[PDB]
Amino acid sequence: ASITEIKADKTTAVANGQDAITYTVKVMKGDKPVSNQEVTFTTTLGKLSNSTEKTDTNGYAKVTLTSTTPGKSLVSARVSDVAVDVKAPEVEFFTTLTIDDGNIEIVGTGVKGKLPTVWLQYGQVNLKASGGNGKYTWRSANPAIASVDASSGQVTLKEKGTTTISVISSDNQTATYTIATPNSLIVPNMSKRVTYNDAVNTCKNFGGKLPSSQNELENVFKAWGAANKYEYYKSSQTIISWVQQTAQDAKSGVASTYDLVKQNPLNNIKASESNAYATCVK
Repeated sequence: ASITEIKADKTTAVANGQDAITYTVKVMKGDKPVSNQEVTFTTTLGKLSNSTEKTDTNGYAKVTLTSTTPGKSLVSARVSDVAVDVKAPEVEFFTTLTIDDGNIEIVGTGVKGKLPTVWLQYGQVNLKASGGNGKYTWRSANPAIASVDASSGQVTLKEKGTTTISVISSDNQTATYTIATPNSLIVPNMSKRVTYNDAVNTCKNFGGKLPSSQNELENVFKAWGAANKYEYYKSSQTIISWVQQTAQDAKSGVASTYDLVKQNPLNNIKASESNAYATCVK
């Protein structure tokens, strides 16, 4: 005789044409349920499992809704032989939450691509998510390896290892990106310039080695750009760093350097003086 209940098990769903919202109506005649009553449903958006359904011996009728496009959806039901629709609670479908992992942005240069496999320690990249209701919250499974700003999606690489960065949207979805273990980690020691020999020892104590050449650090700049574009090194106007001596450099007491801020590869720098910073490669 009349629909006295019209519920939806959830008010949000993914527009993948599979995530379904189930609507349940109850037909009653006073304190008595109406069994085998035909109910017809209609929607303003999406696909209904069936346009018509018959109630149970308990007066209940059920149907599901899915959608391939995002947007608000309004389902209505009516007692078959009567032309008076009853509106159900409004629901919303949202695009699949995704992390644009092929366009990870290098914060210092704006270059977009895959995550570099050579990491300037504390280098930063921006991860972009899309889909869901647009309200994102980020997290890292292991902040020791890499941390992420919960609101911006900006990641800071810290130590060699593999972890995952996840983003969740408030419509209740989750997307994740896995950070692969890097081949090398670059660690500039900015507290003081040191002699070449002191740089050698510092790298050894850090369990690493001096850059093998200007080429090794040039590739670092190639991937990250000027180091002082990153929060951690913003106070440095120069990160001139020692590179391993060639046989000839050793013989003459000099070494070459490469500057992670200014590039500027130099040679014939007196090694016994504190002419550069110790940058370790781990």
